[PDB]
Amino acid sequence: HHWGYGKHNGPEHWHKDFPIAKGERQSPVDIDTHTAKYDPSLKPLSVSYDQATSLRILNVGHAFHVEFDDSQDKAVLKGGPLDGTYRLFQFHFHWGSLDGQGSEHTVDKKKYAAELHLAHWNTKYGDLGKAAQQPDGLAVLGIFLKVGSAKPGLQKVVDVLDSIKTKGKSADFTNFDPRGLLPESLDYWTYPGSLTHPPLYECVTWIVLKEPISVSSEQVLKFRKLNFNGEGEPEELMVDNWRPAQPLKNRQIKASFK
Ligand SMILES: NS(=O)(=O)c1c(F)c(F)c(S(=O)(=O)CCO)c(NCc2ccccc2)c1F
Ligand SMILES: NS(=O)(=O)c1c(F)c(F)c(S(=O)(=O)CCO)c(NCc2ccccc2)c1F
Ligand SMILES: [Zn+2]
Repeated sequence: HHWGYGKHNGPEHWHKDFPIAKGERQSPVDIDTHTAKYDPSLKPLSVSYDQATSLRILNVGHAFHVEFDDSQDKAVLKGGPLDGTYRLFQFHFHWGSLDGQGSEHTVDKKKYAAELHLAHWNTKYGDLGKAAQQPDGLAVLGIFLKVGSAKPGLQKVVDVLDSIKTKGKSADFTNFDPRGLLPESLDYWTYPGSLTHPPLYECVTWIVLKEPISVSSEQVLKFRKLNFNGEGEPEELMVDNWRPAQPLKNRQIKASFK
């Protein structure tokens, strides 16, 4: 009776196994755009993905993960709110059963169809596992997805999903360039938060881009054909794998623009 997204194990239940669910810096949050304050001291984010080396795509049960080589300093995220160098190691998405829901963060209560998370660990902690135990160990770049025109750079992800339909399946996924998932602008909001699902560690600097990307209905529809279950178990479509917005508590959201 493991955690998930259903009635019987979803977000309202997680605090029993993971009490930090009720912590002081949980994610996601609603981004109140009128209250987020431009911070002229923030830097223009540096997203350097030219040398990224994707490895594999894995159905982890609650999502799929695209994993990268994080054994040498390749793709990194720096600048903005960050002190030091964060190494890209994985991306994944959250999405809905319907185009009108799926994002974790919201913008003035608006929900997007999906949200892309590019996860990076702070190289000063040596490993991902070490980093995850630090309040500045991770930086996650969040990008909203709206349904409209297709995103060319997403299609290779969509097309491999039939090969990893069920929990525990993996496929080779080399030579994928995550630069094809980024919007034109790097304007962002930032705040201190957490992993958005168990174990909910309070280890993340969130950087949420203002500009969504456009994906087609057919692209998101293929995400909704994935399965939460393993092969040979009853089929449960992998949809609505988002945590709702959590209390902001003692935090300020800071804007890089305007
Ligand atoms: N796909 S991913 O690269 O984000 C990932 C996970 F999703 C994940 F769940 C884990 S896990 O080991 O915490 C639990 C397995 O479901 C690791 N672990 C990587 C790691 C651990 C210690 C030191 C360095 C890396 C992990 F790397
Ligand atoms: N949605 S999120 O970006 O905050 C997030 C999680 F919420 C999260 F729980 C994980 S996880 O691997 O701990 C559980 C399975 O997804 C990762 N994956 C990246 C990561 C891996 C290890 C430690 C910290 C983050 C993760 F990226
Ligand atoms: Zn996520």
